[PDB]
Amino acid sequence: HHDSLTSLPNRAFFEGRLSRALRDANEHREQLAVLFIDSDRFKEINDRLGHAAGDTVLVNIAMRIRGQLRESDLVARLGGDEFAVLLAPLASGADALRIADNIIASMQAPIRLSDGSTVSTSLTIGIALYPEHADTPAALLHDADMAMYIAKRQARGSRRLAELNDPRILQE
Ligand SMILES: [Mg+2]
Repeated sequence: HHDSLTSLPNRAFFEGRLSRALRDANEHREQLAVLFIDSDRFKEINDRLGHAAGDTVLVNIAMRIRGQLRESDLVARLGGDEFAVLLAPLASGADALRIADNIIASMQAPIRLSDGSTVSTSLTIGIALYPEHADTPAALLHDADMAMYIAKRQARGSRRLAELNDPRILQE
């Protein structure tokens, strides 16, 4: 199924694909990346400007994310302003960073609202590499999830790689 707003698959889909892609990427001794994406200032937008505005921003974000992928990559909508992105196959971690950087830069452009006004926001992106960080869907997902949290907390609108001491940084 694909959500009616943005036409994007849901987590259930995303996990299976990631599973299949992980089994695959293991076999050919190759790399893949998971990106966890959360919009910045979302609640503020809906409060100050209302559902319709929010939805518009979601649709835009969705369009801009897919704008930066290759036919082989996958965007799912987790829920809310939050999306999951599968980057397979991958030449290098560098590549993942670079794509993230482009998704981030994509947001420098303002978003046209239904009344012709304009909002600017950011995304925050946590990135988790295979096989450097984890080797199971659940784990990889979790790691990206956490990296994103840490990123929102450290500086909004940025991308951050999962580190191995991430649970210690979460604890402190
Ligand atoms: Mg948000």
